[PDB]
Amino acid sequence: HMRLCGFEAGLDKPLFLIAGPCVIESEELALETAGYLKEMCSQLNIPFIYKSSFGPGFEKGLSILEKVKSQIGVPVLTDVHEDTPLFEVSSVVDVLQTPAFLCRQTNFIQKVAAMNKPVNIKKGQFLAPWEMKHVIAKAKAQGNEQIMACERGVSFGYNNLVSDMRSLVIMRETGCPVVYDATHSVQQREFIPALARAAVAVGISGLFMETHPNSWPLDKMKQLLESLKAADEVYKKYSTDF
Amino acid sequence: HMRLCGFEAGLDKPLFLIAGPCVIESEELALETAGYLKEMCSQLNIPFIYKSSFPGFEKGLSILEKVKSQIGVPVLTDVHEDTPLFEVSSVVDVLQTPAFLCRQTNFIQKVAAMNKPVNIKKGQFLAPWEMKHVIAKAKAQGNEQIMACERGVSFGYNNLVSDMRSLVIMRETGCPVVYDATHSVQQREFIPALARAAVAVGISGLFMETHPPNSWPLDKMKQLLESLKAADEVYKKYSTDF
Amino acid sequence: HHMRLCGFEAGLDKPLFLIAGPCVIESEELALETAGYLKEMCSQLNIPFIYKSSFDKANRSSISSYRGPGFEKGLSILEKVKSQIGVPVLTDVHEDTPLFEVSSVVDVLQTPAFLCRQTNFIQKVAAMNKPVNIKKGQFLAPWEMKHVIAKAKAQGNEQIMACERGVSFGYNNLVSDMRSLVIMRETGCPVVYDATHSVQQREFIPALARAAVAVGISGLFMETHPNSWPLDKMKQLLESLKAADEVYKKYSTDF
Amino acid sequence: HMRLCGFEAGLDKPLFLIAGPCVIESEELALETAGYLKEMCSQLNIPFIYKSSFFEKGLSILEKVKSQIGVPVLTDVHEDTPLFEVSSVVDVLQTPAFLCRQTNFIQKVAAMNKPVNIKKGQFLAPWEMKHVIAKAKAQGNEQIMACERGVSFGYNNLVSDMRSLVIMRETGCPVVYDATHSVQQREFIPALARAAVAVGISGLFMETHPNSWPLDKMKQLLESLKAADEVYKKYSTDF
Repeated sequence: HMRLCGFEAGLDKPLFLIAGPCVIESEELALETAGYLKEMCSQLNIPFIYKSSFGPGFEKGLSILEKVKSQIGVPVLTDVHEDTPLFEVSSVVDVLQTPAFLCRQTNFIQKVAAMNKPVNIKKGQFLAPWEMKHVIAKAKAQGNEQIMACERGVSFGYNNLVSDMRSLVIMRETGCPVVYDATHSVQQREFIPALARAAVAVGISGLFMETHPNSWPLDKMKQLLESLKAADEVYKKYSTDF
Repeated sequence: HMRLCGFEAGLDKPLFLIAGPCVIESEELALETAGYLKEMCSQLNIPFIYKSSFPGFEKGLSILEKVKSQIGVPVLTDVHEDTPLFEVSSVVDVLQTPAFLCRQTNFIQKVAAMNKPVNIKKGQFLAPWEMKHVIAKAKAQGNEQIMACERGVSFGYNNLVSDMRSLVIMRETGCPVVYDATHSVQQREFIPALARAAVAVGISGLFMETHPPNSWPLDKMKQLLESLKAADEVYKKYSTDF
Repeated sequence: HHMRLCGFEAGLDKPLFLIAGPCVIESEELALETAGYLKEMCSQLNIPFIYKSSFDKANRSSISSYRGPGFEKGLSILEKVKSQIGVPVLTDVHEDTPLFEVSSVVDVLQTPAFLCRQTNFIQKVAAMNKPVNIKKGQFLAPWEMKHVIAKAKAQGNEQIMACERGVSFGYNNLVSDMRSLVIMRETGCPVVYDATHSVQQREFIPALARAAVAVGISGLFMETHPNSWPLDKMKQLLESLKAADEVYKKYSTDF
Repeated sequence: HMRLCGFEAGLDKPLFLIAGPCVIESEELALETAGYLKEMCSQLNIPFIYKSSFFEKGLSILEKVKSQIGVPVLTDVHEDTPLFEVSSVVDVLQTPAFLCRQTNFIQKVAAMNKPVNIKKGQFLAPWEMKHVIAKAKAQGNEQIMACERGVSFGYNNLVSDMRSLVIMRETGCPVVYDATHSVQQREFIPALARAAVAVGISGLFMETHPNSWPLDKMKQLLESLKAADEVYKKYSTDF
């Protein structure tokens, strides 16, 4: 099993949630959302990681994540690009994430992993699941043992992503927790709860979700997570995968 | 809410199972298989329909007739454009149209005109919203016992993907949605995973090929059905779809 | 490998031929007029021609909403086209079609794309010892078409053709993978390109036909009516295809 | 029409060629390959742009290529590439397919006021290039081109939807066809290149090796492509 932000991530461990809005709106709104999500997960005993990307400038957005981390007292995650200053971001956030469109940029992935922080590596929509083993293997090649593989859908014809549930099983061969992006593999909102239930019933380590105060409304998050936690318990009771 | 073979089928009703071997091998094997599935399904409170396809055509019909009478179960089979419907319809309880015929409206209506329940399989070349048109014309003449069966959609060459959104969309037909768990991969390791996913999304019935290639072994059926029944209880508990 | 068909030769190295016509037979008058028009146009371009028409669409419709003549009346109209206009005629056959009746009238049988995996039925069609245009299902990979074609040819029918019509690309979309035109040459049969169904959006019909002809094919299949191509634009299109076909044959390394 | 490295690019203009090795291997090898490709294109009267990708040492070889061989040079740029340094050396910038949806990066590249070959991602629908190109031209760069490289088709397969070559004419830009990556299987490169040329394109993009086409088979292939291009231009009603 893998350690991450003070809790354990794994197929046999309790499901965790990466959630937050897409982009940082206001310090006031970001702190309200982060606190609301923290309490909801606390009332459901779900380990929680806050996420939001940069609207406000890069430096100002970094401060809002600094204030969320310190005032709300939650771990924070954000994306990085090939031109992101890794040391400045790493001195603020707890989890780095590589976007799907960079998943084949091996050396950028290696630069990200070299920061010695947990990395959520998003599978590209142009990738077959078995190809993730090599992407993940290159990320771990210098000792970073905190890599995760994030499923976000695969291209299906034009302007359509399909969630191939086999990918959740195949990517267990990476030796990493598999995270399911429930709000991006739709990119049409009424399918988000259905697909999240499917992924959790198949068996995953964590959920990734965008929330709205292709997003799931904040006032509907607790009911959905309540149904997902019950589905997760059923998977673990009958699991023959561990 | 639809009635079928002495039980009711629906998203809010207990999950039912259509299962059996691909083709009828021997009368001895058919009675053993049908009897085995009957005892297992009865002990798990799962309404059960035995299925098998075409052993000469005349000989196969009596074997299904002997299964129906000796084992005491409803029986299902497919028919083609050249199947003598009255002869087949006078033996079996449920007709099924193969996926490659789903666009042959003239043939679908002839099948539905037998006034038996019909399991209409969606073609791998069909979008889910197209089943509304297939089912509507199938029901146009009063047959209120039509079901929609998902079996996967083409994904590039030599690959089927199970788009779980189809299970939600086809609810708009007003018919039970059946999930073919053994053809959506046609690769055996994913059968339980994909069955768990579909049941968690919410379906009316399961369709499974079982033998003691893309078949599930008979001696592993009960453990699998146990996990699917638990996932089905979780779906109905939190469902907002009924 | 050389193949004869309706009095002419079909092949990657042979002149391009055309299967064309309306989807369904409307009237005897309309079928004879259309067939006669295409016959003169193809003769004046030196393009071997086969007229095609069915009594119902490829996906047969409910009788409660069916527009057209009977199976029997449609068969008679094709006989008069063959006889009055003097052209070879092609039509579809389904699993419930009387093959001997259709075979005694038409020159070329055609199996629809949705039946390509029905080996039993394909073998019965090939047993008629007539030319067969076997359409590739949108759910088939090109290498699977070799097995479909091979089983049809396994007992000596030397007039089998492979017809490409596009493959499923996500929902409600067909893509024309030009690689299949190359792969299916390995069946040892003429490859025919369905230019009006590979889109099933009309703007692309001439473009996709040019592409297929430049890749190298044996024949063209086209739906034309006055995703059908209009009858009064067929000649300009065919003229540009012949120029692209000559260029393909001049530099070809495939034969 | 559009000007590019001293020649005109367009559906109605003669076909041009971007060609070269994937990455700079040797200074010696780059000069030989660029010289070989330059000679071949002259014997066929085909406008030619040399391409290879990389940082300081690789950038230096491409200038010696530009100066010794006397050909225009093209190279890729990434989000962290210093654009001004590369732009002061090469003649044409190229954005890789995986960056096409990074709108702000596309504009930073186009702001160099050099011609730019924007590769369509394998995950993009053709009609989406209209939006990508519009943002690229938004600050006046009238030297943008759209490069087709295939679209994802299931797992581990790229298919060339020839319709995209027609659709992308609506961007108002020359459409370039990548004949050596739309496969990513080597026997199909000439077949697919012929098809794209018969559909009608502005230029060819090709990876060469002394999923690449051998350098000693380039001339026979290009000879057949120029003939197909002439036939397309003779009957074209698209311009």
